[PDB]
Amino acid sequence: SHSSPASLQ
Amino acid sequence: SHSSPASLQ
Amino acid sequence: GAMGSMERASLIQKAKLAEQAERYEDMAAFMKGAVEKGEELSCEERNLLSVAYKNVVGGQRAAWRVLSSIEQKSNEGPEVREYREKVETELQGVCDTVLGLLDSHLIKEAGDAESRVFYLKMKGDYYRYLAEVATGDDKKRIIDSARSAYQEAMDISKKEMPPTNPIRLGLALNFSVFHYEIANSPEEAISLAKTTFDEAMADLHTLSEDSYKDSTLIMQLLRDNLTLWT
Amino acid sequence: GAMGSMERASLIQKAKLAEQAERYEDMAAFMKGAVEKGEELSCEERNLLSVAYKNVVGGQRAAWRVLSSIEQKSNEGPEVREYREKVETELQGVCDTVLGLLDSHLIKEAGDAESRVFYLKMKGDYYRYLAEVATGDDKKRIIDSARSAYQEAMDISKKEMPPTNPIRLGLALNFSVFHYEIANSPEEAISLAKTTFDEAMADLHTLSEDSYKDSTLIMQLLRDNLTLWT
Ligand SMILES: Cc1cccc(C)c1N(C(=O)CN)C(C)C
Ligand SMILES: Cc1cccc(C)c1N(C(=O)CN)C(C)C
Ligand SMILES: [Cl-]
Ligand SMILES: [Cl-]
Ligand SMILES: [Mg+2]
Ligand SMILES: [Mg+2]
Ligand SMILES: [Mg+2]
Ligand SMILES: [Mg+2]
Ligand SMILES: [Mg+2]
Ligand SMILES: [Mg+2]
Repeated sequence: SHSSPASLQ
Repeated sequence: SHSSPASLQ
Repeated sequence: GAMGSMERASLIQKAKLAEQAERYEDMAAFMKGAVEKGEELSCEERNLLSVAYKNVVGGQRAAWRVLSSIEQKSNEGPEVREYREKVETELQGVCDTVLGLLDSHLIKEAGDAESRVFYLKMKGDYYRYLAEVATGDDKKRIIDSARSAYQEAMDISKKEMPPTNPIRLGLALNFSVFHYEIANSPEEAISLAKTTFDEAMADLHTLSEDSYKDSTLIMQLLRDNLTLWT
Repeated sequence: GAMGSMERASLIQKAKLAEQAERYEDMAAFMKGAVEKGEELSCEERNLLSVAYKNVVGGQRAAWRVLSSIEQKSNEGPEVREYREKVETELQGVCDTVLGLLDSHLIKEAGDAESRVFYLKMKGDYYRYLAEVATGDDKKRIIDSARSAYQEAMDISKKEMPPTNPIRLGLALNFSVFHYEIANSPEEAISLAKTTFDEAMADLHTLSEDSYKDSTLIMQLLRDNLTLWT
């Protein structure tokens, strides 16, 4: 499964 | 420039 | 720590250089040093902290999975188990380090929704990484620590952030992955991803082109998971 | 060393596991431990040693180049120089470690052409990596150490190995790169690559299909360089 990028605006 | 692979036969 | 003598601003500058150089262990050590100066982190600095440790633990997770797979095949000398244990222990140490930074004292000083949700999501994430390798007496307690952190973050994000907020979206994405991969709750995972996606879709019209690009990037990850899961 | 208590065979087994896991720092530490047992290395073990350290130093070289480029632009605070120096010092330490293993006592115990040429080539390689970052009082002496090691390896390889031997070819390839990139001798580089390629081409007819695949792979690298250089 895909999880979130580290960098989030 | 390309150099040699590490593994050589 | 070995970074105690370096200026905060220099540590941040070097974290950015390390990122450019793809030196993520260095990047993490620099950002740990910056956190330990005791001042709150800006949005950009929180992202640097997350990028650094996500890349470090990501390499350890990939290695652990390779070795675990070899080990499970071998069970269809002690060296495979020993080396898997070595990587596992190093991974656990990185997760413990991040969790320690969040507990001392990033979370308690984070009052704004963006910072508090970002850090609580991180706490869920690194308990989730611990859960991936856990196997006895404490796997259940690690899972519930991840769940508790994610849940507090979700509650704040739903009250304080719009449905397209990238932090809110990335949180929901990772909590849905927690449900599917860790908590044996694929239906909860699917429901959360669906509701999150649809509520974000209905709020896109409020966004600038640049915000729309940020939000839709994470929405596509939700969709990719739903496609994998259904 | 920290590997002194582990069996030689276990160190080799774990080096192979580390390679599968893309844990090249671990792989290098395991192979350093194996070397330090004091027994000569087999062909497969020499290749593991080379793979491990080539990957470690390769990451450091890529990082050093990123940082050096940033530093040179900044010269068109001290942090960029400091961090470039940090990576540079770590790189030099890895090269010194490899050179120390070759000197204590891999080279002196290597009597067969394949082992002796492999190790002398490695000695040239890691002096070449030192040369890439050297800048004063010792750059010339480092360059001549690389040249001397490569030259001894070349002399043995031409007397004792066929022109298609992959070790001989990889040696000639790297010595030609030394000439072009380090010694400011592009014509020597081109001449060596051309003669090496043509002499190997004329010997391919003696090879099995599998040997032909090994040799032609390195010949293509010689050709790629000639295409870049002319
Ligand atoms: C807005 C959006 C969010 C998540 C995924 C996608 C592909 C989209 N788009 C759609 O039109 C979905 N109906 C755009 C980008 C074309
Ligand atoms: C044998 C060889 C060595 C180095 C590069 C190449 C492309 C080749 N070949 C040639 O025929 C070159 N004339 C084969 C593989 C087709
Ligand atoms: Cl181990
Ligand atoms: Cl530094
Ligand atoms: Mg200060
Ligand atoms: Mg364990
Ligand atoms: Mg159902
Ligand atoms: Mg023994
Ligand atoms: Mg220096
Ligand atoms: Mg000319």
